[PDB]
Amino acid sequence: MNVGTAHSEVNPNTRVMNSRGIWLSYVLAIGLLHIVLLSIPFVSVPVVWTLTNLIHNMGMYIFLHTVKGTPFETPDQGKARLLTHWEQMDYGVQFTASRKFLTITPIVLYFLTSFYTKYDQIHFVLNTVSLMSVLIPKLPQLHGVRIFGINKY
Amino acid sequence: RAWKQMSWFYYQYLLVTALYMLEPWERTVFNSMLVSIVGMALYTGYVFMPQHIMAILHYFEI
Amino acid sequence: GLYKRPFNEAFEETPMLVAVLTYVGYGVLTLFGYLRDFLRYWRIEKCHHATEREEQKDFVSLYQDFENFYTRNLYMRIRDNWNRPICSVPGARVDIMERQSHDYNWSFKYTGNIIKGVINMGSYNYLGFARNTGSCQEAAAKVLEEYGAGVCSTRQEIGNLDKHEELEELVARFLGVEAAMAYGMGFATNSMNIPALVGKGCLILSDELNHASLVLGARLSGATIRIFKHNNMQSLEKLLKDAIVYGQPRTRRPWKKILILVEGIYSMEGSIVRLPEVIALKKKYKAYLYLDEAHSIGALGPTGRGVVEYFGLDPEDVDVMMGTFTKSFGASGGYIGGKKELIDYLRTHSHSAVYATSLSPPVVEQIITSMKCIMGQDGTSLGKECVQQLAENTRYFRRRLKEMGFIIYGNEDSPVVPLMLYMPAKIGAFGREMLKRNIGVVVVGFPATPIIESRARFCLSAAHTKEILDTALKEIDEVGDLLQLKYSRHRL
Amino acid sequence: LVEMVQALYEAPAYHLILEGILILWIIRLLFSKTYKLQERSDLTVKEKEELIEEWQPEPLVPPVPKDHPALNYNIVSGPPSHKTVVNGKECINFASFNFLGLLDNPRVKAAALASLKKYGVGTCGPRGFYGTFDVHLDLEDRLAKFMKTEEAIIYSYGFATIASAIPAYSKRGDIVFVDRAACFAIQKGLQASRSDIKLFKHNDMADLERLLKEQEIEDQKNPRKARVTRRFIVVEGLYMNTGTICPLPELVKLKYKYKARIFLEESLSFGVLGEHGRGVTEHYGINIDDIDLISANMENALASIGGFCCGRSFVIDHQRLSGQGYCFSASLPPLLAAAAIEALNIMEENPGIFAVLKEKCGQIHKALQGISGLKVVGESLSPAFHLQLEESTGSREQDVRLLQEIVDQCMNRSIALTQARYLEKEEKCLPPPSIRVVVTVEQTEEELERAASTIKEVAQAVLL
Amino acid sequence: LVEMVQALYEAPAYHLILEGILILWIIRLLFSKTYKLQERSDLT
Repeated sequence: MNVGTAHSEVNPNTRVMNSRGIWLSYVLAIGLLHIVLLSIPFVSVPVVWTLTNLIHNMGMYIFLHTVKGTPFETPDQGKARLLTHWEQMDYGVQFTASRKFLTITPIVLYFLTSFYTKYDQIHFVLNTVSLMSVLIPKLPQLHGVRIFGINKY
Repeated sequence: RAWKQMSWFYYQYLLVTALYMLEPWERTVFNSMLVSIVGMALYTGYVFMPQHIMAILHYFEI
Repeated sequence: GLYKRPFNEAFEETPMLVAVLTYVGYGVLTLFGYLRDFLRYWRIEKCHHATEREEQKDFVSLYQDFENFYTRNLYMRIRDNWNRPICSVPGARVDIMERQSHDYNWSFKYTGNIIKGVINMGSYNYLGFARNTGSCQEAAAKVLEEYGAGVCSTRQEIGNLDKHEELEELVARFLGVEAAMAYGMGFATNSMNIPALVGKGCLILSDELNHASLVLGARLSGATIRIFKHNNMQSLEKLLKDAIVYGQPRTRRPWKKILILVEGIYSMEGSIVRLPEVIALKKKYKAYLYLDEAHSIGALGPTGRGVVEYFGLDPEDVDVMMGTFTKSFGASGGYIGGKKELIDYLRTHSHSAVYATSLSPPVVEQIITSMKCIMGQDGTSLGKECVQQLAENTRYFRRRLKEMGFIIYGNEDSPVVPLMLYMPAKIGAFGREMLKRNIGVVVVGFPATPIIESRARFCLSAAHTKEILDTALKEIDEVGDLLQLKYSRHRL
Repeated sequence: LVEMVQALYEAPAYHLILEGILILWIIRLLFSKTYKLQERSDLTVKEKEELIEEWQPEPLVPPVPKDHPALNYNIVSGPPSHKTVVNGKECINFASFNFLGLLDNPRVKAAALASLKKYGVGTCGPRGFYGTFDVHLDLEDRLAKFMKTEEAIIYSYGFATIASAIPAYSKRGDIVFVDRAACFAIQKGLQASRSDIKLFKHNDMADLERLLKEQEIEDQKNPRKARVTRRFIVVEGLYMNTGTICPLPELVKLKYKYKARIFLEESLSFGVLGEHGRGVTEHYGINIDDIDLISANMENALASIGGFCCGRSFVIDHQRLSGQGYCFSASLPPLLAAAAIEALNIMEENPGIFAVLKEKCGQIHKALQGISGLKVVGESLSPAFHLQLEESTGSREQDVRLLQEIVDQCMNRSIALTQARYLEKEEKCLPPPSIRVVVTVEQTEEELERAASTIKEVAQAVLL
Repeated sequence: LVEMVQALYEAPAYHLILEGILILWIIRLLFSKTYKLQERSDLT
């Protein structure tokens, strides 16, 4: 369908994270990923937890801070052809329940995966690097800024 | 009667998992991944997890 | 705002599990779309798409590929629901040419046979004026023989005729306003008359579910646009208060004007605007009202005078009354009604008044004949039975559908009936299974709507007999059992 | 410095992390550009209500003078055709854009009547929802075959054709090089899209070259942005405001030299120019494939309501899903489409009527030359041209009044003329007031000579 | 409870300092009631 047939909003994308049941689906997706990773027979539990953390963080980074634009043609004439999804969310309003939830969840996952890996240092460096790679773009300061001009266009 | 019910349940699985609109080979890919995951999960459950759920399943069957 | 009649509407929220399954389906479709894009990128699979000519490979690519994502991956899979050619008058029964595709909907080819006697729930003929054999068609043929089809000049130039003046007088009498003007397109009405009324430095408070014509008309003018929630009088009042109090954003000056854009009946939602509240707030805060009556000008009201007749309000309260003859009267056109000074200023300073051709002569005759039939000037009891029949059909259809366990949006008196499917695959499934049972419906998917809310809209008519409604209801119930579309907690 | 590093390495971890957070605090303070006063004041409710009651809105419509000429509309008591009746006076039509004279062709009326009996008047829906008839597909195929292009799309309103075709392809951040004297439809199309508009002089390829070279320099400044910016050149085949043709070959060469696509508007030239009436492309012989998109309307030459855009499938297939006037509006009534198809058949049958129109335009253009107070603006091949004031007064109102006086005197002399109308405030480049003259294959030579004599005498009398 | 306390006591100190500052960051996020519009406007 065409954008605007049943709703006046020029950019539906901005609201996809405020819909009914998106949070529970996201949490259940994380849970299903963890179950699938635990399913592997020859892999130890700390490795399973660190794999869960790394995979979830990489996917979240790709979907929220890398892919820019919209998957559908929008009738505001390409205003967001350069913005990523995190910048598009809620039309740039910086603090909102959705953004708070999306920032909080990786930290809780980090606590859990740190405890279940018995605080091993080799796992610690990877988990902290991944958590920082996710949490750094979430800052309001890094809104519409690209370091060394990567992913500008 | 049973075969019709199984066909209807497969139809509902297709509608829910959005495989209805996908091409046949995409359905094959998704089904193969799903069956592989389920089988490997059951093998891991048998090897490591205690077979207490096995006794419950046997009692339910009996 | 006082309601002389009860105002009942029900927008039931989606079941939770249904939402979870909807997101599962959309995630699967997104992942397989990414896979297909990667396969086509390395030319591993041949793509059935047109490409730019060899001389222009140096040029910057015309389209951005990511914008077409949902076109290639989701829309193409169920493209056969939409753009269905027909070969008959769009009455209660329409004849659909049949087509088949062996390239998974990338290319279509027409089989020889045509499907006949399809119950038509997609067309807009609320009062059933779409008849190839009737008095209106005789008058249209009589005018077509003499005046010819089409006028070749603008209204301000020699293109003005007597037929247009007669139609304008008739419309002015019909609505009850002092004067009215008629345009050749319903879209053009808004797009070329909203910029004239309001310019830069003014405020346009727009509803959350306005048509694309109203949004485009607001965007063309330089006015500031703010959006309030759909029929949320608290939100409208809050925006009015803040706009009056805080003034313009950059420089705190009072606004030159405040204009409120609303519609009579919203098509996809099915709700009716809370007119008394809007009028009360408009009077209280000294704003102006633009009322789009495309859907409510023929369907609503004891005599089909509009939505103001339905609510019992005074037509002099609404400042601008836009309307369209396409839906109810069965002929393409548009109009704006209001006070005489408004109409004179629009006749002088309107884009379509100066730069675009006026209406066709046979079409204005069809409009005149249909509107005279509704007025009762003909003297026949026909045209008054149509409104009663449409009201009865709406009551029967809505009640029977609600008592089967479906979810239905909108007011109890709105002819448009949205039925909720909630899932992407169920859109295509419902469309195909309904056509297989000889019923034509309109299904609406994600990018148009919210993500969880995918629907199918039924447009009732006064041409629908009771047997047709019973057949449609039985088939709808069978398909609802087949696809498990009954998501209503209260009834089943 | 090595001893300092060793001592730091021997230091505990908490001390170092505290010093690090202190350094971060120092950076935050040094970059705290904003200065705050801790002064917050909130309006009192009484003051808010006072502001609410004080404000008074402007009237919706400004008071209009009663002297506006456009307020008086000409009332035609019958079909607009040759030997019409304007304002109750019988006149010969020199004002309506009906070049080929197909408005009153009995075959067109018969086809329209047959399709009216078959389908009715209304379509009752968009093209997506049961609003597509077989006549629409037949008309699209007929247009595609006639114009020697792969695909065509039809809109139900002429203005919407280009006003919705242009924004579909041009987005924010792009560059559009549009002629200065372009109709209001193109101006509104360019306003709907948010791209950057560059205006060049009417039919000056020097200015086009200069602007293209400036854009090339700006591209050399930043290659990354220049990789994702598209360039369009929007021109009209036979201009409405000026009545002059455009130089296609130079435009095509500049296209292939500077990588910028071409959008052509052919509202006036669609059915009047070229041996077979295929537009300015046939008149110049330029290949049809060079021009990306060609728009026109079926209202002037074909005598029916609507419009269309034609081209290759690559460009056309986008408008079906991105055109506003197409996606969100009802489809063309079947009788108008049948009339358009019958007119296309008549045009394809005998192609000598284009030659007849050419020779009559030549005769009238030659005869009109010699007015003391009026100058002819246009070209010999144009069917519609302007008569402007040779000596312009100080103000526009007096010019309009003199032209209207001439028009009324001509109307009382059995010649029906109209004056070109514009929105004074909105038009970018506002043309001078002028009397519009339109030539039709219906008008014979003798009527052309008589009209020339009449306008000549009336201009001589009024201007003196 | 007790087992969790013992496991935390067996963790390195810098790890627990990092976790503490992360908890403070979470508290700041929860209590950041103001929704800054994040917009800049300059007069013409």
